[PDB]
Amino acid sequence: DRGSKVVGFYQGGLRQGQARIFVQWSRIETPSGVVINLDSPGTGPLGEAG
Amino acid sequence: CASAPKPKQPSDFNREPVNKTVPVEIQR
Amino acid sequence: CASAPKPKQPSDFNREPVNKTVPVEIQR
Amino acid sequence: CASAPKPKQPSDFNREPVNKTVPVEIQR
Amino acid sequence: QTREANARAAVEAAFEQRVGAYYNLKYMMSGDKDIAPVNAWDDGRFTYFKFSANADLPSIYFVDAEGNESLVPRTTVGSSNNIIAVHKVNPKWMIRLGNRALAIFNEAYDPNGVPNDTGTASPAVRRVNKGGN
Amino acid sequence: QTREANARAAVEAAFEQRVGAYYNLKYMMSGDKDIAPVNAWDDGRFTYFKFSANADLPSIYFVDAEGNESLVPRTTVGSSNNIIAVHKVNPKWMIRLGNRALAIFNEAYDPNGVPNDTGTASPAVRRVNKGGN
Amino acid sequence: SAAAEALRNSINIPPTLYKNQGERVNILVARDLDFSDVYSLESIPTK
Amino acid sequence: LGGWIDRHFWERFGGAIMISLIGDLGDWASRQGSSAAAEALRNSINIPPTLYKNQGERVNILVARDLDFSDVYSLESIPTK
Amino acid sequence: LGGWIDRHFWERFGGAIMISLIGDLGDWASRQGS
Repeated sequence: DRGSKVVGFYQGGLRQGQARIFVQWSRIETPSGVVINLDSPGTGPLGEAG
Repeated sequence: CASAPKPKQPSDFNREPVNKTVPVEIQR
Repeated sequence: CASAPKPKQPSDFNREPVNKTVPVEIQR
Repeated sequence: CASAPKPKQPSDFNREPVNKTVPVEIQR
Repeated sequence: QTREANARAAVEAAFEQRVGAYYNLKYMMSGDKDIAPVNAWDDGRFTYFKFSANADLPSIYFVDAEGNESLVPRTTVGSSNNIIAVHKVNPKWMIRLGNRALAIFNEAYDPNGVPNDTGTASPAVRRVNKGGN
Repeated sequence: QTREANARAAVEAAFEQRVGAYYNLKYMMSGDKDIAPVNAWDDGRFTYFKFSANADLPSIYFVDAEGNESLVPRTTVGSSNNIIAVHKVNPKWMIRLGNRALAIFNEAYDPNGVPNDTGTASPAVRRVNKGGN
Repeated sequence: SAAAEALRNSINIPPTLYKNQGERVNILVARDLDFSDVYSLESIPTK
Repeated sequence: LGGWIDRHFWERFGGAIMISLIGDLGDWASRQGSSAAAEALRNSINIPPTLYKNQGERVNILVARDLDFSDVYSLESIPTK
Repeated sequence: LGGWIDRHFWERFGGAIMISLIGDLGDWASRQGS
């Protein structure tokens, strides 16, 4: 549904010359109670990684 | 020298009511 | 000094309807 | 200052039909 | 097993019946007309772009009020896989293929839309919670 | 087992039938005429370039609106492997062999085409889902 | 050289990324998600 | 896949350029009364480029193996008329 | 199989050439104080 809360995390920081951090989204919780573990990469608005 | 840009601040000019019609969740 | 180019932005001059005829999927 | 060359672009002057005679796979 | 078979049959019947749908055809386009669809419309929930048989199916993007594009999910429907159904109704769309761009404009955008009280793509099929818990 | 054998017999017959097809022979060409086909046409789905017996079979490419070239899949058909059937109908093609290049132009391009409602190259054979699942 | 000594110590400081709130993002699903155990469909009776 | 490559010129050479320029300006100012640059370059020089490929680009997949669809499709003739 | 060879002359020698030229330009400007 819309409004499902997704939870992720990042770690490891950036290196020199990098302008994007890798975010892993871990779990999504639908407003009605459903819970699924999606370990997916988080991207920008157009799919660019990180 | 350079600081992280703030997000856009909304303009305080076009201040209008949110509720044009009473919701049905108020049961009215 | 250099930034990644944007994709082609369509010209806004030759604006015409998409639908010359009603689709058959509408059953019309 | 140097870029990989393109392949030969055909000259667009001697434009003539491919089909001088109808193929036999058309059954004609 | 008998109840499940009847339930599945009624579900498919209700999905296919597709009654009480209002169609919007006020769509304009401007850009690279060689990748243009032969038709575009929306039913209030999805937007469909029908492409001809010889045309490569392009990539379709979501354009917001500031002009930025974002990915929108799509499903390819139709008997000959000629229609792209994007899962959103939006005023402006961008269609891209290679280095050609075409902008599609919804000239009758209804911000309200119709609510999704059932959880499915159809107003005659409910999505119910099975897992209990 | 009887049904499968009869089905594939009927399928082979229906493929070899090829009845009710429309052929477009309006093709021009310009460039290095020594790699030219002796015949080019299409049936609305594939484009065929027939080459003589003494000619090397060149490489055929797909030219879009901007003049870029891209690969297109091809199958070599004909009794003596003299016909190259590319799996697309397009207005312009480019034939290359070595350092020679020939341009082929479709002068009766039909944007609409004919839809592939069956899933096979023939309108009298259907591709049906066996895997179920 | 004192300048080179200061540089050698404080030259490798990784950057820091500041992403505001309310930004739009995507999640590009990396695996098949199966919702068979938690939903089921039923046709809504006509009228 | 290939697109527009960003080589990070400033992030690789700007430390060294600015260090050298400030050193020369300081020398000129001190003389007008009448190595750090190499060490910055040693650290900033190895920054791999970044590729940017836009959306809607056309690409290919060159199948590397044999794909077998025997189990999912089957062919049946459509009867005439 | 052989074709056209890009040798990356600029990517290999532009750092050195730019650094040397800027060093010499700065040295010239600094000497130009007198």
